[PDB]
Amino acid sequence: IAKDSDQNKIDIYKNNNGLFEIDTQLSNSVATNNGGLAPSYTENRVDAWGKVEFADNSVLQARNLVDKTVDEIINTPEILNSFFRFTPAFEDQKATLVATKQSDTSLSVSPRIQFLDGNFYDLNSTIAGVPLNIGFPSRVFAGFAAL
Amino acid sequence: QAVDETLTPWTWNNNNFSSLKITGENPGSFGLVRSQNDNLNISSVTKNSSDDNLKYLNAVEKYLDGQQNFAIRRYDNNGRALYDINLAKMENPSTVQRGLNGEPIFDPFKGFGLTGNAPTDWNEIKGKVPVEVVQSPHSPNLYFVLLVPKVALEYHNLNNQVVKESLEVKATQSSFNPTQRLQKDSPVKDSSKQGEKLSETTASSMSSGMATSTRAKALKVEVERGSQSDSLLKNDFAKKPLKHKNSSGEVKLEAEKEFTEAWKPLLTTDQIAREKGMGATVVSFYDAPYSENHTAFGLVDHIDPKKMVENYPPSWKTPKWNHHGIWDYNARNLLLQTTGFFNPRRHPEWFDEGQAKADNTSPGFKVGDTDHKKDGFKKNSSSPIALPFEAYFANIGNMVAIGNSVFIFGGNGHATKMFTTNPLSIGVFRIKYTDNFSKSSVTGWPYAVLFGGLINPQTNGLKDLPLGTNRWFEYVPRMAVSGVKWVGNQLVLAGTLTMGDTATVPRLKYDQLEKHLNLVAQGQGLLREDLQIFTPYGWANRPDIPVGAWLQDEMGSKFGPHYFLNNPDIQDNVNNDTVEALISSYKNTDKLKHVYPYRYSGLYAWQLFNWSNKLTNTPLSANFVNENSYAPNSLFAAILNEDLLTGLSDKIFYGKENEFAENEADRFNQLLSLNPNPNTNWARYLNVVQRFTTGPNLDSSTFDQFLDFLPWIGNGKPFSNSPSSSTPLPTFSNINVGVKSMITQHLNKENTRWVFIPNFSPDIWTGAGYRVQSANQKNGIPFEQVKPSNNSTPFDPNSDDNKVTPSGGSSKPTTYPALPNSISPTSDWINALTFTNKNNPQRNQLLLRSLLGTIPVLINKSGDSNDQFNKDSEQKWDKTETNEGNLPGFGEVNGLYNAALLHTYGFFGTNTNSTDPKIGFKADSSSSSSSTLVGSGLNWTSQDVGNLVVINDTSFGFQLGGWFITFTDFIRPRTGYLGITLSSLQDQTIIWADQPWTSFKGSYLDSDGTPKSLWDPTALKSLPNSSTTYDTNPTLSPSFQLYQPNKVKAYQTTNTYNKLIEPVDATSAATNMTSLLKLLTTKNIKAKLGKGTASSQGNNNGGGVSQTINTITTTGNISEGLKEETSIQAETLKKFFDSKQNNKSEIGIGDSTFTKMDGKLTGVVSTPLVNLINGQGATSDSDTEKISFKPGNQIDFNRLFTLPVTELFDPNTMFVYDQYVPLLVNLPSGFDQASIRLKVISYSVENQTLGVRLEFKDPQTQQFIPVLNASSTGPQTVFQPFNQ
Repeated sequence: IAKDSDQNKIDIYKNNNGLFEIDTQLSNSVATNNGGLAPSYTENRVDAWGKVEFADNSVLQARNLVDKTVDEIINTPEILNSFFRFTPAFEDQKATLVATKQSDTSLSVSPRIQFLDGNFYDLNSTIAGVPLNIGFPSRVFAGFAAL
Repeated sequence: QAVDETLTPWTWNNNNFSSLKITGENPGSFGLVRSQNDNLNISSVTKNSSDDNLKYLNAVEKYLDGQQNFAIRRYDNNGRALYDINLAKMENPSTVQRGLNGEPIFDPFKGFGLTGNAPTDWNEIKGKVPVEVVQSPHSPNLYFVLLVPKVALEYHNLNNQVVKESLEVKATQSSFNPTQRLQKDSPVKDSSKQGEKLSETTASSMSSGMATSTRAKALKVEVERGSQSDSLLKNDFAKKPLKHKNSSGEVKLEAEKEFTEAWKPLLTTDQIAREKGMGATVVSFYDAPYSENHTAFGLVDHIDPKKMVENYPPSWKTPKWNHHGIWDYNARNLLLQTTGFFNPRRHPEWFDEGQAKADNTSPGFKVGDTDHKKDGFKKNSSSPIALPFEAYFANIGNMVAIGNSVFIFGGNGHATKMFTTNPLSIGVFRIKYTDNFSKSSVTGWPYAVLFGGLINPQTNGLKDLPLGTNRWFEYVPRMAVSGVKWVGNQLVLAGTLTMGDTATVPRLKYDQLEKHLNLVAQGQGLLREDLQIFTPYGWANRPDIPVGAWLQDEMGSKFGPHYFLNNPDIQDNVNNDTVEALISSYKNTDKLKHVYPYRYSGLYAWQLFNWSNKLTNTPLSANFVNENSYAPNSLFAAILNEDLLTGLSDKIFYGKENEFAENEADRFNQLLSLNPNPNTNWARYLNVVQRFTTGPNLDSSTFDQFLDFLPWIGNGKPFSNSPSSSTPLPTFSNINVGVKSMITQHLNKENTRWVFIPNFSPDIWTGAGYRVQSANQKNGIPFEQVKPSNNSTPFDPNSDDNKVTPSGGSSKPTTYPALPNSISPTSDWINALTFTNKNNPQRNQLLLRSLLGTIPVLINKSGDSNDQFNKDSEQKWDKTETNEGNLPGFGEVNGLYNAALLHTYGFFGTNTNSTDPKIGFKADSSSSSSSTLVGSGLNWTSQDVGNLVVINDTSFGFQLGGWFITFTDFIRPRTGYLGITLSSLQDQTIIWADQPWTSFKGSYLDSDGTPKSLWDPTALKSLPNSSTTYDTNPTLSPSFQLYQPNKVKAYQTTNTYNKLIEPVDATSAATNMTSLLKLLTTKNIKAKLGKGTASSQGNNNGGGVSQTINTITTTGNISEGLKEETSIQAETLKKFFDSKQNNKSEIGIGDSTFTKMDGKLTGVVSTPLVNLINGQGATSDSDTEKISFKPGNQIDFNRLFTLPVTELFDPNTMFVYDQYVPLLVNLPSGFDQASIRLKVISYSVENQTLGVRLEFKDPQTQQFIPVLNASSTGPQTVFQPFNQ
């Protein structure tokens, strides 16, 4: 945290087992916070959060996922991951999905993301109790059977 | 595309690479191959008088593109070839196509996606030969390969009037005289410029003191900036009352009147950068052994010389100059030596104009004007350090990959090394990859800015080696590099290294150049030798005295305190009362400095310690650096900081903190350390080394005791002389040499009981050539050794120049009553660091050059008619107090003993030959005598270093000429272990060859757990011509030197060594010594030792393989020779060695084992299961013959593929479930079903297709392997429900 013109500036550093080097790319993304407590997500620009491109409902039909139950799909650490393509903003950075059921045929899924600090940030994320309210995109997938 | 059998596997001399062991997902070998054809007439390419090297080199490359072919074929894990990769001839090559995330598009059975077009620069890359290969540590199927012009191999076969030596033999029609190439006449006082001499201090400050002295007062040195633009107001360092001799015109270094046919590089650093066909190149590429698209290219990068030269420190723009400047420049130029720190007179290999700039003029600074205040300002420069063609390919080879980057640590130099020219690896290159290997960047840096963080705590071996530096990188480390590898978790570098110059640190008295020809020739670039040569009597009292003080006593009749002859017997006692009179009065300022009335002198270790670049506890701690070594003179290995090497920037930025002083007033208050200007990054690079090693984990005299224990490779006898009163004595150590002396009467008699030895009785062996009154007075010597200037009587003790008046007027003499017993070059003195001649640099130099077997010997007499020297009735080993013991004491190699070295070589007596060769040295007392050095008869040199091989998680070693050396304990040290093990070569037909390293064909770790090496007695080469029509008295060869005459007065018949032996004019001596001058050519040494022809007998051919001695946890344990409790550590180590001279193998010392093979040896190819010599000896995979995939007609598809393929394997690891292995693989009866399984490599659920590879437990290794014979398409297969 540094000041150059009486206005606070953010300058993040890439730590390499004790040695730090300037990493500009990531510094600009974090700087884009719009006055919020956390950097805003961009669905068209490579942010700190990375880029998430949700897979079409077509895939459901393609892989014959219809047969799988809502519950069934829910109870899958790895299958849930198969509904989107992710491009992490930095090495070791990961993104996953948490699924929420809103109907017997449609369920809402929220994206969980890995951050520089090693913490997972999502809709329910709250540091020091204040709602970050980042505003990650939300998608719904429907077409599940009943058995 | 498919394999061609006409290309045969080979080892390149510069890196000794032959193959890479591939590991991980698909193991095997890559290995170098070349066309087998002879009759390669390169001399058919005409060189005219009217053209330059570049269009000649393009004609040679174009010609060699017709005459030869080269490739890097792949082999399987059983040694069987897969595809050819002749890069000049492969059809329709392509770069690899990428996804939007930068990943290469891939599917194992299809292979990589190809863009359908070649890489960049393809028209100039395709002629280059591939010479090294490495694998990515983190990314699968990704590799890097290094390519070079064909002349980077064939340079040794190009014609000799363009590929010149740095020296010339000539016709020798006037008879040979090695002084004819040497500027030799001494400087003199200027008859019109005496008045500017440094002033005597007319009044001296009291400082509230009381003592007083009659001796002449201190000399002032005043320096201040003044008000004028380009003049100081005073500059007393610039004073110059001496001038050169006018012997047929003025004598000074002047290249255009001396180098009438000057040596220059093949191409300049700018030419190699712009001419894209002549630079080295690294490419990334992808490989998959069983795909349709099996190989395709990534990215291409040129190893651009400007990316090295624009990363050199600012001082390397002015290598003619140094941070002391004007006074040092004048003292050097008066003594006819080199100026700066890395000038082309010594080191032309890094300069675009070679010997044509080998002079002291135009140093990048204003010098030589008529006013002393006008010299010492910055100006333009025209001779910077560069990277020309010869040095460039020595800076190429030894690759390693770390993270998203790949490095090049440089070779041993056998791309471009000649007999008199020493190209070496001066740094490291890096290629770094970006945007997920979609883009790249290339860079490099010199070792000087990397190694500058070295300190005495970072080694378990000797301390104080000449590896130190400061804020100016004037210490220039370079290596012949053995390699870089992972030793378990630690990254390691190895090879041989250049120290700073240890030899030319002592400096002559101004008039005496005419009688010390070897020390000036070693300072002139004429004697390209780094061994320390003993010359004490002609040295000045101090190297660093400003030249305006040198004229203060021309008669010597006052023994002028500020400038006089170096001898230690005649200097001050400055006691409790004395310092306040003679020296502590001369306080000084920000514009005043002084030269003090103290008398000062010492032997070789005093001179070396005072002005060599030794390591200390602190880094950046060497404000004096005399010069840099001609060739590698140290062993080296180190632990390299791999994450810091990954994190350092591509561009290095310097600033005013690394510039030399712009004017001499800013030079007067010159800060040895300063803050980097915080935009700069040069100081980050110093921390790339964690630890280093240089030889055994031994200290003090113990290291000289180890030097005597190893066998000399010329005959297999130890240097110790103890395995057989008139018996001979050892050359390196002092134990049992001379007599046991009680040191209880040493010092000024000041304090010598329990001081120096772990025992009640202070006995020390006094060494060869010692001084005593009588055998009854063997303890100390009283002061009686006074020296006149003429016949001018004693040094006059109790005179007013040898007295002071203390507080209360109680005057006393300022001189020694008693002195040490020895001054000889063999001297070891625990109690006298200024009379000892052994030193830690020399201990490591002797270690290396006694391993290479090429320490020289000093001669008066050859084996010729009436010239002879004898074993019997002419040498007396028991009487080393007199001339009958034949100790030279002048011109001798430092630390050792010449008569013992001559005996261990067998130059006299039947030790090395069936009859006495009668060559040697005799100390006559009837007349003046003449001497010169000659080689040992062997031809190995310190650049002869082979592959770094890693034996296990902590042990590694390498080939070094006639030795294999192992650094067994460096990563995890222990007490009582010496840390090094050694195996000698045995074959005399290799050892006595004239260029012997050309017979080594590479070294490797073998499957029985031993490192091994290849040898070929048919691969040796003769000299460039048969001497055509005349006897070449000088014959340039890899163990030749221009050793000069040393001439001396008669030795005294008794009390022989009580004073140093007095030198005389040697400038005319060469006509008196012709039998010795013929023995400067090492072929005549071989002829007189009986080794020069087929007279060696034994094997007619007999090439094959060599192997190091067997080893266990006990090997190299010497815990009974370490520590003390009854004597001194070297003496108990000598006792521990003398019961073991017949049983050296438990010490880790001995001969290698060897086995013969028929035909040629050309190189190994290596893979994790096996090593194949010449690629022959491949196998049917005999452990796995019964293992195979089921064919498509034996599978009932709906039994497998009714279920989707999504659940036939574990998604967390992609192995197929155990029960389905025998459903897809045929196996023998009673087989262990847990020993094998299938890995999925690609699939698609919408096609129900599953692609697999099999993995099995190797019977030999604790790791899994593929089963290569498992199908007609190898270890990979596909299964699908009738829909292929």
